[PDB]
Amino acid sequence: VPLDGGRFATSDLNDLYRRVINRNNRLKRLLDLAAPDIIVRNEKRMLQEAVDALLDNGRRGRAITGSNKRPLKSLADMIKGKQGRFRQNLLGKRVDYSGRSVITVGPYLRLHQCGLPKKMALELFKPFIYGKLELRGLATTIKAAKKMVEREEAVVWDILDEVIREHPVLLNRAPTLHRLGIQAFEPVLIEGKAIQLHPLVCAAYNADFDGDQMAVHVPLTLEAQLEARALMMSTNNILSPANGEPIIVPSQDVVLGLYYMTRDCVNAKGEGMVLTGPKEAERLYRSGLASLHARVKVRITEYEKDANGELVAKTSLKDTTVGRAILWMIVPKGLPYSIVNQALGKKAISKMLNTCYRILGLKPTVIFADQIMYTGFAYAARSGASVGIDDMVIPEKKHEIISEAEAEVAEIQEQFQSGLVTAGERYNKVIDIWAAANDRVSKAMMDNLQTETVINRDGQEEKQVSFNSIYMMADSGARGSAAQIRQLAGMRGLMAKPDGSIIETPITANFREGLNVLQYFISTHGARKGLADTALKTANSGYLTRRLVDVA
Amino acid sequence: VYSYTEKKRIRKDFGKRPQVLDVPYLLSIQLDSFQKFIEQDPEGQYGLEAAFRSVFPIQSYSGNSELQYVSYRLGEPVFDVQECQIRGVTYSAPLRVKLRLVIYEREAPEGTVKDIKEQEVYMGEIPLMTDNGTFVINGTERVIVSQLHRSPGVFFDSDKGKTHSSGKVLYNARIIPYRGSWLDFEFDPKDNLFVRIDRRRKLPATIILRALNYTTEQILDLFFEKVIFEIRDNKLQMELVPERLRGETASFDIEANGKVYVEKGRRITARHIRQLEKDDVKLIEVPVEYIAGKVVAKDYIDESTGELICAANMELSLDLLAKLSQSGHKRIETLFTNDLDHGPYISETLRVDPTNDRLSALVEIYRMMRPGEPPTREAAESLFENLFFSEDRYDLSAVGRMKFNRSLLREEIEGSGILSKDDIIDVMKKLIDIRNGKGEVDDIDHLGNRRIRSVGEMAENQFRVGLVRVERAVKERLSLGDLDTLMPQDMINAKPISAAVKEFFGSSQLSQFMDQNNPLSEITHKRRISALGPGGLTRERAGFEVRDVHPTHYGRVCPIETPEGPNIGLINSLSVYAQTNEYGFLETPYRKVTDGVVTDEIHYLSAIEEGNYVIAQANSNLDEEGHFVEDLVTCRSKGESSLFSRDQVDYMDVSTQQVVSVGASLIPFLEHDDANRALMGANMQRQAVPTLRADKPLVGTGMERAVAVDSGVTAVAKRGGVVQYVDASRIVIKVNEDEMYPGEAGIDIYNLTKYTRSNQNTCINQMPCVSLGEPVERGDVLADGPSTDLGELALGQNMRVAFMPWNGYNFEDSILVSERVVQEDRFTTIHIQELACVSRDTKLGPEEITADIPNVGEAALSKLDESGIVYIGAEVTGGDILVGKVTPKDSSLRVPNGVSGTVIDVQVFTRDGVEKDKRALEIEEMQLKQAKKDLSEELQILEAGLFSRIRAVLVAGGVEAEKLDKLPRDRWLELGLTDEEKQNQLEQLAEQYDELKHEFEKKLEAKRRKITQGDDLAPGVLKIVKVYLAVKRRIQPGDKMAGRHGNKGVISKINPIEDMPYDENGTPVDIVLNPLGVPSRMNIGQILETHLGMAAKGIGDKINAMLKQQQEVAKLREFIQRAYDLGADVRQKVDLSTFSDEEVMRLAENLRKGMPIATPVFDGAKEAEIKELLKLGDLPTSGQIRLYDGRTGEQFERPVTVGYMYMLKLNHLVDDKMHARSTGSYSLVTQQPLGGKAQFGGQRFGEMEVWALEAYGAAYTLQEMLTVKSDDVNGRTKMYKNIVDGNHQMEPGMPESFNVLLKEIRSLGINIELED
Amino acid sequence: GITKASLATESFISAASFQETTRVLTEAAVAGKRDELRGLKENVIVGRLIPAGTGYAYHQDRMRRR
RNA sequence: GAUGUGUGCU
DNA sequence: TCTGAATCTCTTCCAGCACACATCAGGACGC
DNA sequence: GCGTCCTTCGGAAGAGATTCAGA
Ligand SMILES: [Mg+2]
Repeated sequence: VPLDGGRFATSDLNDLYRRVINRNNRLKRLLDLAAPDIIVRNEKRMLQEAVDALLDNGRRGRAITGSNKRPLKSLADMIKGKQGRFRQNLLGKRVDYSGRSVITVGPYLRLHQCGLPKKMALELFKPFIYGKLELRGLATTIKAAKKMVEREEAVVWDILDEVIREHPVLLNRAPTLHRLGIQAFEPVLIEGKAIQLHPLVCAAYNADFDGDQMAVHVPLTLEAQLEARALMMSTNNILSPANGEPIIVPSQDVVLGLYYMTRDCVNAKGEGMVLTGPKEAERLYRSGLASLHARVKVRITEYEKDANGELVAKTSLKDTTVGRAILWMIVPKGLPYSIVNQALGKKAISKMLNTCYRILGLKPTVIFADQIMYTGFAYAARSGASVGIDDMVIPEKKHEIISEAEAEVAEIQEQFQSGLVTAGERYNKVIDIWAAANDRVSKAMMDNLQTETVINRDGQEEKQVSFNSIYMMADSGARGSAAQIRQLAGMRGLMAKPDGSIIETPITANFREGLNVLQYFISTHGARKGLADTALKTANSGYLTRRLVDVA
Repeated sequence: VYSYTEKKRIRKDFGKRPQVLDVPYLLSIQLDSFQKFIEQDPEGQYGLEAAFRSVFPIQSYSGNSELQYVSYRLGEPVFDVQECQIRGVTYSAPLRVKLRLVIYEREAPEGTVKDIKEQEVYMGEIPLMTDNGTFVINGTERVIVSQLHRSPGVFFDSDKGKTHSSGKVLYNARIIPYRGSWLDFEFDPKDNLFVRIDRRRKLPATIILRALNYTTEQILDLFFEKVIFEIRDNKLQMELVPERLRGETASFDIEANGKVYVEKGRRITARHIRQLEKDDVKLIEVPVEYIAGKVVAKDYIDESTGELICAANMELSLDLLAKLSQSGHKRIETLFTNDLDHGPYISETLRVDPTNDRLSALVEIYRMMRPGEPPTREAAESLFENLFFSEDRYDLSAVGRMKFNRSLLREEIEGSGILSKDDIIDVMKKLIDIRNGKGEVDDIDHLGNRRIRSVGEMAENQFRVGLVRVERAVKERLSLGDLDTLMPQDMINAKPISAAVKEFFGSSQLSQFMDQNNPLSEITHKRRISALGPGGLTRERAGFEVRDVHPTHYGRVCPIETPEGPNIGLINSLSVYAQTNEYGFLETPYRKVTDGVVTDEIHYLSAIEEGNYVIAQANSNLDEEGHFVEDLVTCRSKGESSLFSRDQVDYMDVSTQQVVSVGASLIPFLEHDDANRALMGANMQRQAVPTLRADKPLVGTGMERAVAVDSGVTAVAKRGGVVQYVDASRIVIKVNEDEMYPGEAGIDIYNLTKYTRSNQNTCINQMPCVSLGEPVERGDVLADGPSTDLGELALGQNMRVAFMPWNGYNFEDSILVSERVVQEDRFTTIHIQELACVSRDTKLGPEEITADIPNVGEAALSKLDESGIVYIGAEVTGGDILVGKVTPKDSSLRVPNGVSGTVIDVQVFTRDGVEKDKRALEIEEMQLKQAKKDLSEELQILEAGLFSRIRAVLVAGGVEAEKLDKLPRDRWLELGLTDEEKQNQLEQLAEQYDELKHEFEKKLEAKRRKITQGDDLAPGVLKIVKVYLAVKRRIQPGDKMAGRHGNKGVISKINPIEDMPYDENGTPVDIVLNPLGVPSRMNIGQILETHLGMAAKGIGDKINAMLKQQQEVAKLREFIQRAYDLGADVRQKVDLSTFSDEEVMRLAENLRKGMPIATPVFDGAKEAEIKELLKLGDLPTSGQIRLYDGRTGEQFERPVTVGYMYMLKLNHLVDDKMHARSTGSYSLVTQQPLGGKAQFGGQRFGEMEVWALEAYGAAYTLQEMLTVKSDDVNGRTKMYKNIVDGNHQMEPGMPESFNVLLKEIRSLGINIELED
Repeated sequence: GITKASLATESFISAASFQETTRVLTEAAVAGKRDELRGLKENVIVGRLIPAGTGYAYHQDRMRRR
């Protein structure tokens, strides 16, 4: 390829061929002039080395280099390896009708929809717009239609709307680990430059919205469109292929909404009232005459298909809350009421979706998932479930557990220096005692968090599960666990080095108090272990799945 | 007190402990190392003076001639930094070095010379460094990153474990020179000593022993101690050293002087040894069979016939002892080869050694180094002398010799750069001792074993290579010289030096393109310590211990600032107070502590001197005298911290900020964030793009001002005075009489740098921050640079955030931004980008830039002028013609699609020989006018100043003010005054005025010549036109925004104002984040920052309320004093009583936006103080207020967190990432779509994405993915025609890349084909 | 193991595209092996429908055709 | 087209 | 002193997608 | 300016070559 100017590109195969031809011509000339034996033998050896460097460079002693000490690739270095004609251009290729942009939420969507930017779908579906512009007669050749699309006239957008109607596109995230990393959505044209992605499939894609991009691919043929609509559609991908558990599970905001909704405290705006149905509960909540966490008696007509597919109604009067009654308006007919009459976390509504799919089918499950997402977002917005600095309640007995463990460690040191244990057992016993102390502190702070709600029953004081925001989003399974929440108000514990060894000394402070100029240095060991482990040891786990795929 | 850059908006500090050492100059490593490299060293220790003397004097091959160095001089650069960046040539200074060629007289090795001649020969051209540490190499600014590599010396590694698969830990000693060959010694699983030169192959170290001209008896003398067997009347007794009986088994009954001490089979404990010592005996009885397990040291030859009986290093036996008894050798010497301590490793190495003498050892060494050649004696001897015993092919540096002589526990640290026999002997001895058990290995990751090679040392090394090549050329040429005609320029070639220096500065692994999109990015790129590069370790061959943070990184390398991805831990960042030792090692200040008093004298302790003392910690309480208030203070003694008494300590950390870098010390409440979130916050803070209007952080750290001043983007005053004239593009300072020099006094003009393009296409533009007639001191900011607010690093905007879920628009990590944020253009940024239109004279005739474009109407040619270029100021959009270029049969330069802009600059560079175009002539004329006007204007300014100073001298000694004004200003210097020294001052000022006039004239002539110059270009280009666009990227859904605690986010919706939540005062919330992001990733510092910003804005709101209705100064002063007095025990202690009742009105006006707060890194504010500052306003102490829904008008049924968080805008803009591609351009060798966004390219459907389609069973989709819109060619066009034919059907063929694979296999000896 | 069981298959194309391309192709050239295009990687490389999902019926028709 | 460096999300 | 067991030595492998920047491409010597 | 040309340094695993030892 000619570059800017009179020079030429630095090709490696051409350089190797020139070397081989030079050696061959020199040997041919020496074979005609009857050169001395040592000279002709040395030239034959040089020809052999040149041919070896051309066929597979580097397999001999020293690989010859072109410029600035880098070995030029031979006829084998461009057929083997990760950058050869097998893994780079045959097992995976670059494709036309493809795009790339960042992703945003757009939670107004449905499970079979995504948002294509208006200026991206015009460039992806460009031949499809050409075809319909020529069909409708607005253009007579391909160049007139090309210029019309380039100018972006007012009629081009209607053609784009007509051609994008039921033409599903494939959204693929960069690491396509499992088969749910590629899914088909019916595009919904939006104004912007970001691909809005339905919040339910984010778990399947493992895609948050902190700056990651997804690739759009356009199925062209009728067979490809029908494969995208019947196989790769996000509607037909509600179960993980690894285990039969559902994969479009509400996560980290819908679960918080459904946990704040389906919950009870022992008081309300109105608690002793008895209602005539879920519509009455919604009307009372919206009118402000009853709290969402009341304990009322609603009259609910639940259906059951215990017969051969016949839904027989059974009307009763159950002791529920207002929030659970409001949520019951979206549960499809056929499911028992004893799935919302509890504090719904993430596992609870995952089980709810699983049993809905196993009892009713696919279409009610998809509609139920959409309605669950909508009513989770709405009632999480309507709650203001914030997080403050007073929500991380420090227990009042952590330092006593610290003192007990440090006394135990002092006794361990006195036993070790005397000669009771060696230096390989002192490590283990100090790790064990500090891990026990950390668990005791975690249990103490969890007991101080989960139940610390003394509220009157309209009479005297009573105990209930806490409405603390940290505990709410920890118990609901939204985002957190005992470890991360423990490190906020309990004690952080002890770290792990990149090699795998556990740190001898523990950190006795949490992320609500400060950290020392030294405790932070200790924590940095584990923090750098965590970030090096991904970028340096996901290679030997992508290798595992590559040579698992290539064997099966 | 406070300077006027501080008594204008003074930041409230919550720092509890005082600072005894201010933050040093940040970019003081580059500026010091290049100063060492570039300056004149009369001694010749470092720099170019140490590079010429290391090579020169250069002689011929004893050809009675020499060439020697005298001195070197750097001339003025041809263009300054601004002109070098405009044109695109290196900002460099020519190297004018005075050489001197001397050829002696015949038959006189030391006598007189035939002639002595000397001249300054121009060789090479070294790039100079700017005042900020940046190099301008090809118009672009480069930064030469420092390098963390192993120091030269001897390192005893371990190779522990996994070798030999038996668990036996080997031992090896590596002698790494700064320049030369390695001398790796290592052990064998059978306990042998194998030397290994340049890692080629093992052979016994005794080969090198004999190569050092040592006999076997001498070797055994070196590595062993003798035990004596004597011939006596009978029984052949042995001499006994009682210490040799430590820890073994008695082979027989030990006795001396008759009585038996130790019986047979007993253990010789310490009691037996001490009792033998108290017996004071030397001789014991020994059975003859005991000497069967001994080895003779010295050879024994017959006393009768002279024949050798036993040679050196051979076993003894009963027959050998019998043959020795009959000879008459009364003294027998053996080796003390203990089983555990004094192992016989050298003896076994000698037994496995095949060589026998110096000649054969040299032959074997030559065969190892250079195989395939018959070795001769002289060549082998020359090679071995050249390996590690010549100053030309081997050189331990001064630091290498220091480490070498300190590792072996020697006394003197200076020494020869070459190796000696004693050095090799002691290295082998120490390796043997480490094998024995005495002594221990050392870790490579220790900062006491790793140096820093900054810009100066690395640049000096390549200059040495250039000089070596030049002197090799001279050596080749100096023996073939036609004498009496050779000037000292015909043999010096300037091409090797210039080529080497250009290769280093332009294309290297550490000559990195500068990351410049805010002052923080450049100030952390210059202060970067990269373990990669030449002489370092590759990413692939990097272990998990090198990536890890060593305990010796405390105070020298930041633990929490390292880039994620392929190189984490190899790109360490320098600490705030970290310095560089005289040898290159890292060191950190420490307050020296006496018996009980913490003094203020700071000592810079290296990484090896730190493990000797016990050093206290910065957060240790003192009481007004340097006494620790508590008996036990937490200290770190030797890489392991524990509680120590107040008497044992002898040092103390300077401040809590000394462990973190300059980037991680700008994060408020760092001690509350998880360190992963700290790393992400530091990186994102480095990534921020400067906004339209700079906005200070309400919650800061106090290091914003240091980064703002020390980065260089702010025009900091050099000499204090009064602002005489402040313009939007310049500042003129009337210097005070105190700081004005007697001669050449004048005034100083600061020319600001207006809108110009940075490396990352951002806009760096200075604007004044001072007023007209405002007093300014020395070292206070005058012009705010990019993302700077009154000399304070401001990388974002104070956003009123709320942590609550809002209908799923902040679902995972998204941010919901109010429409008021985009209405106020808070996050709107300027992105100046250039476009070039090179006109290359190709075949069929050259090209043109004419304004008539074929097949194009006048709509696209309306904005073009008659010369074909676009007008400056045109609001061009994507697809418009900027420069109309036509190739000999249209290839005009067009704006890239999807970006608007505004042409702010056009630069036309024309090759000398092409006449000109009228637009180039207009640009040249306007530039000439501006260049004359600026010089005349500066002359007028500092000449009016000079005449004012003349008048100020005239007032002393008989002034007549009435005649002064009416007299023309020409005759103002010789007026009424006596002939005292004041008349001499007047005469000196008059001469200075004349010199300034002449200098202005000559620089005007030079500028005219430079503007009317040629500006030669690449071979084969006629003229280049560079058009500069200027886009204003408003915020939009899709682009990343982030905080300072590693909480990233992509905006999902620009919500209207009336839909955002509002409090009971009706104030809408600008940003709604997601609460659940805080617990999962423990970045609790963002909530504390939110609360503290809420308190700061509450104080600002109270001040604004008191100021809106004009109240007296007393109430404002009282409230501001209350605000600055809040705290437990702060270091601030600011008294408003000293303010002049008008300096406090400026302060109140600057505080009405919210009082800035300083929250130090590990000495920040506490929650009690945050709550008290909340109480100072009217806000609730819990930090949570009541928000009502924007649209439904009903309250959220819980208090939500509302406050002012400092949100940034990372330059991962969505419009720079959106891409789409239909049928376009394809590759060349394999007919596949191209890759990239700059090129119109399609996304790669990689190997892992094919398994995803195979899993679904989608076979038609996959087939069209890899054939129809891919490698296949005919089906690719048939599919396009079908798609624009109303028919969605494919007729696939075969991918072209498979035919390429078949042809590439057939190009080998392999025949591959498809059957029928 | 998953490496040896994939490198010792009957199709030299899959083995060559997986790992050790030189060693697989050398043995294939010496032994004169003949690939039958039976797997999924082989049909992906060649440029056909995989015999896995919607192409399975077509591949059955093609196999029983001859 | 390949190198070298920096960077984003996993 | 022949043949399994052990050791030595050579070989091949080390995730995915994407973005930005610069530099190279024969450079020495004859003409 | 045109223009023809002739360093060393990770690390686990596997295979195939020596080399041992041991009956
Ligand atoms: Mg992500």
